[PDB]
Amino acid sequence: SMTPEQLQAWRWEREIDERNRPLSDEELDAMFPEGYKVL
Amino acid sequence: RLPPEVNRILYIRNLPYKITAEEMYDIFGKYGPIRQIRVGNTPETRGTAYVVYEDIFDAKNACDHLSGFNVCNRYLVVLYYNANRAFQKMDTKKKEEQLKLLKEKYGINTDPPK
Repeated sequence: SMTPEQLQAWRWEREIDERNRPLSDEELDAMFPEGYKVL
Repeated sequence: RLPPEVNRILYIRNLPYKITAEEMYDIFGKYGPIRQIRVGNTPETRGTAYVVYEDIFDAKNACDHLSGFNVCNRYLVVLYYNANRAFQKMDTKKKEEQLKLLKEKYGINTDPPK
């Protein structure tokens, strides 16, 4: 059973899955102030 | 294994006005699949852009490598996206509402840049 440090590694894993999760265009559009054109 | 401020969205300043879509993809796309690019196109936004990567590790890589990057007579300034900074130009009230909405709905960090 996972020792304290490998639990940290496992948490880092979960954390980045959330930070690398695919974003909808709606999520994305809301991140932005006026005055930008989409290339 | 990476810092909380890193993010797939890069904010870019000191960008040449004449720069083309192809050149943007060329420059930024070197570090991996580009989700989308948005280029400022008003008096208050020209010379700036947001570049979005598909993957956060590519974005860290681009961000580590592209600040100070020479294109034309210029050196690009590239920063991780930050919602607080991003909505600066809204008067004190509207900025507060907009930030509260992105936090509620999406859970984005809403504090000013670290």
